[PDB]
Amino acid sequence: RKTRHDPPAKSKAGRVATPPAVDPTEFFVLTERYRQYRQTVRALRLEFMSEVRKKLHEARAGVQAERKAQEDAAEHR
Amino acid sequence: RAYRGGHLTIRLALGGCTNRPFYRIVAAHSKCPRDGRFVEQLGSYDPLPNSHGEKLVALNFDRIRHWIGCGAHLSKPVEKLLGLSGFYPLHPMMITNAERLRRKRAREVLLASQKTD
Amino acid sequence: SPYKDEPWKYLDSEEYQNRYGSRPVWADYRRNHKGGIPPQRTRKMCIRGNKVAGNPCPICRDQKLHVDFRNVKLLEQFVCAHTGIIFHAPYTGVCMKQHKKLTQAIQKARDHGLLRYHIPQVEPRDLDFSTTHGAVSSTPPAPTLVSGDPWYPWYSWKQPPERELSRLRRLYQGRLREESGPPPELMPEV
Amino acid sequence: MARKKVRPRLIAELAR
Amino acid sequence: LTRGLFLGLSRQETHQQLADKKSLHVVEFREECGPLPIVVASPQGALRKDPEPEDEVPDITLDWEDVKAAQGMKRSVWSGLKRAAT
Amino acid sequence: RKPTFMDEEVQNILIKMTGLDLQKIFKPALQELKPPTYKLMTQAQLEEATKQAVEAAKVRLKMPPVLEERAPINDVLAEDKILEGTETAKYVFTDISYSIPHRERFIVVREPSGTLRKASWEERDRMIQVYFPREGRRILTPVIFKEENLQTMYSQDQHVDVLNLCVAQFEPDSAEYIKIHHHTYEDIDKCGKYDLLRSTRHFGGMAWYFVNKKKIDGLLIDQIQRDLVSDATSLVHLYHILHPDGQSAQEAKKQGAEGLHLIKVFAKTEAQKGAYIELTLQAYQEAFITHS
Amino acid sequence: PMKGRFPIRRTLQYLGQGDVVFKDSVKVMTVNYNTHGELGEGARKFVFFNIPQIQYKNPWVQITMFKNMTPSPFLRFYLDSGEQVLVDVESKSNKEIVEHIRKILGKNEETLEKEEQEKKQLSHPAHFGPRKYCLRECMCEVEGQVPCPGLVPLPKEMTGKYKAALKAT
RNA sequence: ACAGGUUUGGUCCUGGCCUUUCUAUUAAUUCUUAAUAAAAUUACACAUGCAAGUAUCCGCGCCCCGGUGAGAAUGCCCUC
Ligand code: FES
Ligand SMILES: [K+]
Ligand SMILES: [Mg+2]
Ligand SMILES: [Mg+2]
Ligand SMILES: [Mg+2]
Ligand SMILES: [Mg+2]
Ligand SMILES: [Mg+2]
Ligand SMILES: [Mg+2]
Ligand SMILES: [Mg+2]
Ligand SMILES: [Mg+2]
Ligand SMILES: [Mg+2]
Ligand SMILES: [Mg+2]
Ligand SMILES: [Mg+2]
Ligand SMILES: [Zn+2]
Repeated sequence: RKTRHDPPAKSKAGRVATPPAVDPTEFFVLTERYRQYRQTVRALRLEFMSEVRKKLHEARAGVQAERKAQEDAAEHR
Repeated sequence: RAYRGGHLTIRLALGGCTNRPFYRIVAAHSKCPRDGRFVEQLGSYDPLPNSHGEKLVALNFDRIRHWIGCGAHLSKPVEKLLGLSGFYPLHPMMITNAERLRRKRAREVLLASQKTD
Repeated sequence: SPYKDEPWKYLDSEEYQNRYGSRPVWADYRRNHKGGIPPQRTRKMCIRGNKVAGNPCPICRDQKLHVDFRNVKLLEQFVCAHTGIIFHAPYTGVCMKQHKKLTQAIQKARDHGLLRYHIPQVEPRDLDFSTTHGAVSSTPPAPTLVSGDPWYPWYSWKQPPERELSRLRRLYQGRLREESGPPPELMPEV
Repeated sequence: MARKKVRPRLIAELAR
Repeated sequence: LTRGLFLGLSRQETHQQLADKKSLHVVEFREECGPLPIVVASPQGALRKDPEPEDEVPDITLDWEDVKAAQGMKRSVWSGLKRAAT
Repeated sequence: RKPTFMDEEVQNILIKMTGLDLQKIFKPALQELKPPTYKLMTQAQLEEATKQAVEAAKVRLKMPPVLEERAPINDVLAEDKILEGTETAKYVFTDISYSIPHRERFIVVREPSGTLRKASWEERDRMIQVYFPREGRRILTPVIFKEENLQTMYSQDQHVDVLNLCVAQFEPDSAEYIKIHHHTYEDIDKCGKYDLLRSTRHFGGMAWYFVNKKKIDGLLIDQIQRDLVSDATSLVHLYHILHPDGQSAQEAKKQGAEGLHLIKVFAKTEAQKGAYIELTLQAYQEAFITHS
Repeated sequence: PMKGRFPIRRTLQYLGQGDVVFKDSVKVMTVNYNTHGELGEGARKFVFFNIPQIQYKNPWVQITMFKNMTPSPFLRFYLDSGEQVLVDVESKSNKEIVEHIRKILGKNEETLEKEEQEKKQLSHPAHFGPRKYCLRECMCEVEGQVPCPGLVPLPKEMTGKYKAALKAT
């Protein structure tokens, strides 16, 4: 792949882009599906985010963690 | 390797020999190569049907939602693969391709019948 | 040779007893090599076309012997009685092509029960045999499943309002493409 | 990471 | 080599002789037979009721070649070669 | 309160029913042989070594669990008619995780018709093996379990190996496991090869099968001919527990006898062919008196 | 090994059969013993036999020897929180010291077995890759799946060379 | 290493070289077809074409992938 400092090609120096044709009925329906699809995934993403917080919090200062900490301390004494 | 930036992504890593593809569901940094170093391997995806006519897919569901929970992006094919399993809703592009197939097939049926008559 | 009907007939025949006797076939065969250490790989094949290549291997020197899964006495001579492992090619001296035939035949024979081999005792796969969990038991149907409605409202095709279509045509004027109606419900077969 | 043969490069800082 | 081999083999000690000079049973633990204590020889005559003194660290002379092979350090290109029949 | 295979009463009866033969249970197998290890032991230490083998034998004699036929799985999680002809094959998704037991894993198949349905037992077990392999399990059904191949092993009195192969390959509650075990139990009954599975851990399975099929005539004759009487009456005692509402069990409450007369109770009450049982028991009695 | 008084103690098995695992809080172990007197028999034999076993299982724990500085042999342990554990041995034998140490600061049997149990899940059997880290290397090593084209050649209908020819024709 | 050849008129001992085994490159002689893997003189000088665009302007990306083993006893593991 090219780098930042190399010069570009000569033949493909005039064109910029050529967007394809747009179907009016199809595009609007597809846009509607994406808007609902992104919203649904975002809620799932936030739901998974809260699950990670719950799992991490229980591993740090969970009830079983205090039981383990007190048991070893009591055994050591 | 030390990269400037990049985002954690779950993608498919190609494998196997020629004419026999085999994708591994893996989670790696976006700026690393396709077959480069990865964090954790999740599952596998066999693209070719076996003697039973089945395309086996493996998913590490509890670990998959762990990486998504911490902010891991998903590529186009993994979302379609997860959409089929039912872990995620059907991708909008999956449905549109289905609808396009029906219309093309309907045109093919009509075109053949018109020539027949 | 008139022995394809029953390959094991030759083993029970008097001709085999007269020549080889109690000892295995490969007992009297010695392989000529370059020195003290024999090469780790024997001849690939000694029956090339219609020409016998020098001193034949124990199997390719008498064509009446057939390598099949039916006969076990012949295949037993190539399997250790105590260790229960298949002898490698240098141990016997057979050519590599027949060695591959022996391995496949022995493996096939063990799959048909014609030859004995070790079967270790295996514990049951699962610790608790419970079918109560919902992974194996049927789950209650979804409210959208019994009704027949799609799982999500946007899965189906809905006709957009005409006002939105006019807006899109104005925005994408010049590069507009022909529109289409609702997709067919069922696709016929060609 | 470091070694005992580190050379104090200065041109890189000068260019920056 | 010939004299050394016969001298060593003629000096071999059997299980029965070992049992007689120790007045204790000798038990063979076959690896493929599991923990089954197979008895191969019994001391004829009086049987000693005193068990052998158990030493925590035995004092035996080991050969460096035997230990090297046991630990998996002999990687020669001649030890594991496939040879002809016996 | 119907009797079950895991009850202590049936287990204790079957533990002493199969006996304990150290020579047969510890048989030198066809594996990579290694040189033996020798050590010196006294008379007291020999008994300690012997009892350790007995404890190991008991653990090695853990009878495999026996259950009934599992119910088929027919569940549809969702239906999608938009994907009727999008793909030709069917996708199988397996949840893999070292912490989740295999009985709780989700195996879901996407049929080409667009229906999200759970995987059947036949394919669920195959998928588990592929991603969680273990020794002795073939992904596809081996040819050895065909009817033609079983007769070849049965002609070679390979009944013990067939049972050990079946438990390793198939799931104990599966349909194939049941029919193979029943076929093996039926064949040994016809040929009277009960001596093969004396010290085998699979002896509990055939004894339980016989006590539920009311076929004890063949087994009782062999035990008497082996001069094993103290355990023979236990099998009759097991029959009464499994079938209390019967004429034979009623006679035991009526007569209230003990010893060999318990067999005589069953011989003249529910035994299909009691002539052989009574004559053999008579043959045992006269022989035992002569020996004593 | 030929040289040495007890060559058996310099093999991998002897170094690996000693089961004394210190807790994560133990850093320094100091052992003082005398080279004369019958009372120091337990201490000297402990140094001569068990110390290599202890160090092998605790590579990160410093072990230092001091001879003929204190008339009464003893062991001193330094914890991470600055706590000092003093163990007095004047008549205890070789075996007694190891059992005494294993209880005051050694790890429990349940802790060791659960530690390695959690380590097993790292090498998950369901993964694919190199033999050193995963069991299988490719999906073709699974019975039923399409085999590798190197071993069994693939049918012509599936070869990409045939697929491209018909598309261009 | 299961070892073998070779000192001497001759034996024993000590002690080198070499044979027998496997992998890679080049060359010689020879050569029918298919599949898969791999493709390697040179950190020497380079003709020509191509390898970074996308996008309603802003912006984002532009040795990241890829390439090489020159340099440095560089390093491996590990703490932060
Ligand atoms: S190694 Fe699996 S396809 Fe070749
Ligand atoms: K020499
Ligand atoms: Mg460049
Ligand atoms: Mg490739
Ligand atoms: Mg750093
Ligand atoms: Mg000389
Ligand atoms: Mg000379
Ligand atoms: Mg060349
Ligand atoms: Mg080619
Ligand atoms: Mg590179
Ligand atoms: Mg170079
Ligand atoms: Mg260099
Ligand atoms: Mg330098
Ligand atoms: Zn041949």
